[PDB]
Amino acid sequence: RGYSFSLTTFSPSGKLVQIEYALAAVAGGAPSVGIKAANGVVLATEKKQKSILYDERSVHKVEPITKHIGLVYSGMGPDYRVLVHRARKLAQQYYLVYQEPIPTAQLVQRVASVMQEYTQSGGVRPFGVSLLICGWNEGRPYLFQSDPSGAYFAWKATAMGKNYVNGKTFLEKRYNEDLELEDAIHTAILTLKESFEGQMTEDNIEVGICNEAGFRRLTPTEVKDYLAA
Amino acid sequence: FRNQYDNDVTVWSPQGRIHQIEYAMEAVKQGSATVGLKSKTHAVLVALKRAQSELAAHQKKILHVDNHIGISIAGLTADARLLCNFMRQECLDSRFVFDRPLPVSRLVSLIGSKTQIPTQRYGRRPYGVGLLIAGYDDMGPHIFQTCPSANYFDCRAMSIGARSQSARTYLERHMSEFMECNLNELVKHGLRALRETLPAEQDLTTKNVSIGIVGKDLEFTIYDDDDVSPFLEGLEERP
Amino acid sequence: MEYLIGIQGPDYVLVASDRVAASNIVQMKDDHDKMFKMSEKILLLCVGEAGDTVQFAEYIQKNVQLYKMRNGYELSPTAAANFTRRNLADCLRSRTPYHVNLLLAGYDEHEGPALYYMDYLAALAKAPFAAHGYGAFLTLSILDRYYTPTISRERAVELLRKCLEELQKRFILNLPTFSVRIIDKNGIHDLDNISFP
Amino acid sequence: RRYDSRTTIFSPEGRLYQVEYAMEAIGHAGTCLGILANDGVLLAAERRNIHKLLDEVFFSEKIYKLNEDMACSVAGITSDANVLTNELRLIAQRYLLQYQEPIPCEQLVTALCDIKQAYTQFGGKRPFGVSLLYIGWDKHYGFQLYQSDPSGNYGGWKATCIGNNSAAAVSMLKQDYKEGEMTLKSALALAIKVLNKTMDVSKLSAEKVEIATLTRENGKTVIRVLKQKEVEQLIKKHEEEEAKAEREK
Amino acid sequence: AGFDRHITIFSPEGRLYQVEYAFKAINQGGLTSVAVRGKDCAVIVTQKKVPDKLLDSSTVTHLFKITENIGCVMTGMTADSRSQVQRARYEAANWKYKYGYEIPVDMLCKRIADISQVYTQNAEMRPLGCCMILIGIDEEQGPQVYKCDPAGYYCGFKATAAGVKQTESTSFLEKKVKKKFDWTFEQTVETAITCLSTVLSIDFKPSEIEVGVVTVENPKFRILTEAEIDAHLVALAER
Amino acid sequence: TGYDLSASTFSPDGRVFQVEYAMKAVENSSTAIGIRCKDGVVFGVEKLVLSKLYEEGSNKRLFNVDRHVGMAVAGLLADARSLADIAREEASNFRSNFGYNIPLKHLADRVAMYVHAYTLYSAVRPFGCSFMLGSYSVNDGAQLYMIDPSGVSYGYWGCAIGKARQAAKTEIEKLQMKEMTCRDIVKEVAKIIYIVHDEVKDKAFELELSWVGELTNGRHEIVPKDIREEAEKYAKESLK
Amino acid sequence: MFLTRSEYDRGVNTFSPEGRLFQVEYAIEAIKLGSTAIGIQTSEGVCLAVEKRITSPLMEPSSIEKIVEIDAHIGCAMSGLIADAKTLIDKARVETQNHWFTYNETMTVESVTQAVSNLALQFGEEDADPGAMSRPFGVALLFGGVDEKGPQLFHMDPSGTFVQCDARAIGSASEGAQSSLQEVYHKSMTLKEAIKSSLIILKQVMEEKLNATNIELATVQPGQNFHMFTKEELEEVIKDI
Amino acid sequence: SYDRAITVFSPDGHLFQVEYAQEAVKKGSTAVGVRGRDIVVLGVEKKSVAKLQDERTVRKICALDDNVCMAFAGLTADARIVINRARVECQSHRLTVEDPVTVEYITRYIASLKQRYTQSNGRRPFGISALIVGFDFDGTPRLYQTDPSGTYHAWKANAIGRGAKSVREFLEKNYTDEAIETDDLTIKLVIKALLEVVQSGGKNIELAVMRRDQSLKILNPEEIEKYVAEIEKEK
Repeated sequence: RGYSFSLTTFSPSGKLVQIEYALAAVAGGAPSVGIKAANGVVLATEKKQKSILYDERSVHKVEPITKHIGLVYSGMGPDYRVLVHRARKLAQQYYLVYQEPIPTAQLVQRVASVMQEYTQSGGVRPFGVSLLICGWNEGRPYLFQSDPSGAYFAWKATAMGKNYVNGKTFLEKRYNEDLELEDAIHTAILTLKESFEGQMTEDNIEVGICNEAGFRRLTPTEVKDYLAA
Repeated sequence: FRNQYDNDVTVWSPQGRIHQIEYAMEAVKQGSATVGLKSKTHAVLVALKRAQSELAAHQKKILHVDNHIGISIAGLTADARLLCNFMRQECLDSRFVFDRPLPVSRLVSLIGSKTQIPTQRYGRRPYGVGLLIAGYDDMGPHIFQTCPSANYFDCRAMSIGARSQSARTYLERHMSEFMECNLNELVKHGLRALRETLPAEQDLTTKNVSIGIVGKDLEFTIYDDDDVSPFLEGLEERP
Repeated sequence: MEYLIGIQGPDYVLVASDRVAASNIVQMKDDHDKMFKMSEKILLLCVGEAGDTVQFAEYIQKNVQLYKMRNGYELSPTAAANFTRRNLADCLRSRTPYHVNLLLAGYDEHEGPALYYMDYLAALAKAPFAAHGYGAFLTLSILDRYYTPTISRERAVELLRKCLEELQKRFILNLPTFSVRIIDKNGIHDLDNISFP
Repeated sequence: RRYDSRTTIFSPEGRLYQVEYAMEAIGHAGTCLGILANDGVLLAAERRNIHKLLDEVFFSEKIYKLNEDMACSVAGITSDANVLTNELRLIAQRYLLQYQEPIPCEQLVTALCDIKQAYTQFGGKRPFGVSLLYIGWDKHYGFQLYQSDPSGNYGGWKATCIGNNSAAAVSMLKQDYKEGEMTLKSALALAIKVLNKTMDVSKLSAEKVEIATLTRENGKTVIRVLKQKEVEQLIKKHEEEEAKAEREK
Repeated sequence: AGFDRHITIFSPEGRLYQVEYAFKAINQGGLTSVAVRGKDCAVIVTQKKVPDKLLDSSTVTHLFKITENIGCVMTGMTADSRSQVQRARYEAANWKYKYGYEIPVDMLCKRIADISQVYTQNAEMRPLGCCMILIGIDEEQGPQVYKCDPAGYYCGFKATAAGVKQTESTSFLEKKVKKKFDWTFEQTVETAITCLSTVLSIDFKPSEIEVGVVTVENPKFRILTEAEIDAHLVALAER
Repeated sequence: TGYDLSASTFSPDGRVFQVEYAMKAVENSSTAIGIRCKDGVVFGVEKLVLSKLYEEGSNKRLFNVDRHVGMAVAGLLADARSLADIAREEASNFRSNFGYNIPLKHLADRVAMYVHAYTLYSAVRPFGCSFMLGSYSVNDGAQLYMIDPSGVSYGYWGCAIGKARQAAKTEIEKLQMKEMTCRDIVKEVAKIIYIVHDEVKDKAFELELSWVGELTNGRHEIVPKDIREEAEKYAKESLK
Repeated sequence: MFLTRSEYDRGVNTFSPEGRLFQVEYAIEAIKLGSTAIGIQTSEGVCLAVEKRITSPLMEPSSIEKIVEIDAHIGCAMSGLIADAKTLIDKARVETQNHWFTYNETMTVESVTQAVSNLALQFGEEDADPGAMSRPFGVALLFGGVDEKGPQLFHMDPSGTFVQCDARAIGSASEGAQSSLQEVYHKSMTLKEAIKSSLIILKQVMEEKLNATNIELATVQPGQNFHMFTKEELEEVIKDI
Repeated sequence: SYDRAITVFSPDGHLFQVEYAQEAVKKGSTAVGVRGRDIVVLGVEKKSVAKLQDERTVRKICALDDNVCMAFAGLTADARIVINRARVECQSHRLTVEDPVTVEYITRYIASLKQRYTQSNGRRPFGISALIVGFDFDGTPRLYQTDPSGTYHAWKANAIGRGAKSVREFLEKNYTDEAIETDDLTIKLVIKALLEVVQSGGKNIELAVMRRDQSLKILNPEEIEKYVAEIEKEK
């Protein structure tokens, strides 16, 4: 009824419906999986393209906010770019003020605060993208998810996007805390494999790894090797 | 239904008509009639004032913008008071800046621009006062009418207000005579034309008629209750 | 040109000020009071450029009073000092610097007697005894010579009287009468004006 | 018809429904409990999140340290909470800069509550949907526990629970709490007992609860989140104590 | 429903219907545009339909030059298209002023696309209903083709189409890229014309098509003259 | 269906109806025609005389937007006068900053962009006026440009706006205007204006003619009454 | 046959088919909710009278203030929402004072009404200023004063229109009081007759029996400044009735 | 129809949202004020202890300044904002005119704040009605009441809040010059009146007296017990 349309209106039952509707957008998004291994965090997502015509090198689902922090998204694509840019900017502001790379937890709190701001005003629409943010700070791997609501949770492993619920179950069954990243990247490709609905190919999937060295996107050749397994 | 398309000035109707502007135009009809006519040397405004009660004084229908320009209001008085102030300030501004009486035509263009902005933007209602503006400038006597819609027209003569068609009819038939008329004749012709608007029982009285005259040698003057007596006495009886 | 002196003690703070307000050379008032009571147990004594003194003092007095009404507990003497300093400091950078020199004296049940000194530039220092004014130069030494951290109230008024008599003997300006008040756990208590006829 | 939208329309009968609707949200949230004891004040919360793949990176999910002398627990929309906690931390730091003394506990609560009232009065913003318990020691009133509501109305409670099954907890607390006799040790026990009844899980996981205690030691307040081993001992002690009463029965 | 009617509201299934409605507008124009990228050249071809003989053919164009070396074809509402072209031209110059080098095509699409997201997230404005395809040569990466849609998506494509027959056009192009032979300038132009012609079944004459090309040898965007278009068209028929 | 209430909205089929509704407004107004010949551009408006009371040579629908450019408007007159003001301001600015008379193609574009802005936002309604601008400069040539309420701007060799636009275009089409000279076109414009006017529906019309070209030395000016009178005679005779 | 759709009434800035701007009209109706106030202007002076409508004996009668002094020369009797009157009485008080400061003279009653009227007209969202009430004001004020032209009574309405009235009644019983006023008013009446006549009309319109407490009466004769009859004076006049 | 916006006026010229805010005041706890010759007494009912709730935090009666005290009935949070704003003004007047605020000045200020909220949509009327008691420079006792609308009136005695109608009737009959003759008698009258509406006895009434120059004193629960006892005994 009336509660559904407004974003500043709590429904009888105290649910802000437009945010719930916004989360539904993320669910419709392409599957994305994040596993936090002891030595690293692997972020991977499906980049399935409608046609061979699309040039894959042009746009990347997995992006680097800073040398040690990288993010993947499930949801509305235009929105991801806005958040990524604000994130890249928020980090540079930390560097200028404190001259130290931003701790990952700090960026996720800051990006989330931006998301909450969009939620408050009637004029704007909540962002429809959820971000998985992975980083290596203080010799420790970190993985975090920020939902359109503005809430950040820390996940040892999680999957967002289509078939998220099934993905999480597969991961809970296959997750070992002591896993090394080389094993973990394999676990992730398997998790995506569950819902791919097509032959996975190097182009169809995009994967990124965070370690002491810092966030990097595995190039297509490297993934082909991992897929060969 | 078509209840929709009438709520705001910002909604165009399926057939190209902005209804609120039209509804605003209807406001002028609600007001008491006023007649304006021009002669080669003079411009005259005559008005039929209305009174809330016998004890109450008749309202002011003719207001002086400047020595060379004066207006008669038909419609919501509030909109008129606001527009008149804008006009007065625009005239005062010209004298301070250029030391010239503002050309009457230029003022009407400015009233039109101010009036149009409410029509296209959500927010302020369209002004619902209809104004007859009369002035003598170097070009000559001028009579202009302004609709609640910002459109403005230059007229040999015009009557705006309730039952104003009757006045326009008289004015059209006797129009040719007006150009060469003397001032007394011109006001007399006008008083007769507004008489047509009046209900048959009602008659022009010193109390309900206001005459404003501006001319090459006459600064706009509003002859009022006892000073309309010279112009009214010469008039005859109802046809 | 105006003298403020305060002597802290074991259980009391004694504060005194000249009662003269003057124009170029005419001493318009002989009974100006430069002590403003911020709270039952806090007194701010202010000397400085004319106008700025009354204006800053009143603002601080009212703000301190608002705290009392709003929270029900009076501000601690130390807190008030920090508050006045913040305000004066903020203004120093601004185009409207209040040129005021202040001494704040208060008794807090928990922290005992306290005397704070702030200069126009807004430095705050807690001090055992302090004075502001050209007179201070002449009298600070007398206090330094005869002050014991354990001074008794009777001894303190005596020390203050000695300090003031020097101003009569050597200071060029004529400050004839002084107002003296003591803050103790009981609260601000007025003491007789020490007047050198 | 509908006098319940916009937060600025009083209903015939004078009720602001949007605030009431907001209060409903706190009910869905995980239970948080605070008990005031002569020695210290404690906040214990139920970490509703129990998904196996979640990491305890933070000091606490629901207990936040507003200032050296005070702490808060939040129940309600998490995003709204993050905004309020940031504000509370700034409000406190501003008092310290201005008066160079720690913010009195009631004042921090009164100020946040004022931000919460404003959101209700002005038209565009939704009323904040969070209810939070503040625990702190102030020189003026010693140890104090305060509960806040989306309305902006705050109260001082010796013990209270906000969130799911709050009513059951208050009833249990009403009989169990002994005024003037509580000690942190006894209170931590009361907390485990009430939490056990309110939470659906038969056994408190000891990973499903977070308990934080504020005590003044050596003249400086210490807010410590009890580590899991400490809580596990408390759960075992309760399990045994209740079992012994059942064994007697 | 009512889930549609405001861009900001999200559908119960999170679909932001208004943005989708805008993509429909591009088709309402009834024109299709095809862009193909060769080894050394990038070409944009669009159908030019002149509704009336009176209209000057020179004025009607969907091909605009964002900067000397970047060219764009905008399909959709004509007015919205011109608006985006200006923003692009402003953005292109602002990059040269601030950063000192010509904007890379990808960055122009990114900036233009990002502007579109703001419209998609803010309540008052409507997503502009136009799609812009930019062709440019980047020294590092050779020829580039990028399309920005009303949503804010900015993907770059080896070949792409926009308009009524986009799906059919994409299929034809897809078959031709899959049997990759690489494309010389002539082939890149020929492939484009054959694709537009086959999907529309038009059998085009030089006047009906506007073709724009960027080449590594001559990087500047040039709109081919009717004679040049005819030469390629004649060759296609001959073979 | 709530799709047509605002211009921000887009109909499910992709059409912004409020703009289309605004375009219907111009059809309510009387026809106005502009023809571009080699020497210059001639514009004509059939100005209906609603009442004898209204002064002749007033209620003009042809405005001079700058010394070298003239505007003929059809549609809600109030908006048109306001659009004319926007155009005049733009022309002044181009002279003030760039130091020369505005190229007409640019002027059309700048005014069009202003008109288009109204199309996007929900606070303001689309403008209800369709206007034609024409100028002759020796360097530029003779240019006629027409702007719809949508903000689409295109250059027309010959153009018509108003209630009888379709009928007028057919007549304008048989003119071979490019070869024709400015003086001859004034007679032709009148013939078309007379042909389109419907005597039964519209009681009477006064033809207002304006022209810019080599003859006017590139200044848009009202056609001298002698020339207008000769043309009105040519038209009535042709109407037969 | 009933067509009661309305649908143009809600929301100022909306003109009804027939151009009636109903919200303003409804505001004029509000003054009928208010207590009746009657003003008679006579050569001797202008007299203003109002019915207090005291709800409970505990409420102090003095506080109800339906007749107030804008300045010594001009006074106002207000009927309608008390609160919006307070704003309008304040604009008037400042404007009379501003005129003394700028021109060292006393504003005529008409100018003061024009001044308050200008504020009332602003309800239309005429100005861009945030601090202007969107709703038309719900008060009608009768302003009476001795000026250069002698005793004058002007009546102002929520629309903002103002007119001189020899006698006017604003309020619940204005219709009917006005009718009676029309019969009783003669230009020549002295203020003493008017005070008696106005109080006679009020006694008839008021539900409660007239008592000094229930009525407020004021006069501004040319020599004197605004004067409010005290209970003793009121008792003498009411006794005469 | 005409009840959804503060700005809209109903056919019949009633602004409904302001009236509805006045309904909110009725839901609030009762408060009674009696203007005695030398003492003004303000008394408010306390809803309940709740056992585990500290009572210091909940205070209906507050001192705006040394000479002015206010009691409120209505949404509690709004009262805290109005009370705070009044306190800033009291101190600000002292800064601007160097003189203590008269009871009426504070009443007018509080009223204007409320009217300001009623005047524009986008703000909700404060749902509080307040009794402001004070002693003026002349020393006359003054009691004023304010309502969400912004109307201020002076009442010799008044009750706001739930049951106000019943107490006000009791006060009308009970109030007399004789009752206000003794300061104790004045305190007794308010206690007796609140007793009429309070479900419980003295345990649920909080009462405070302001003397001619003394500061507001909230009577200790024991002092209240003594008064209720004298009243009960006399019954």
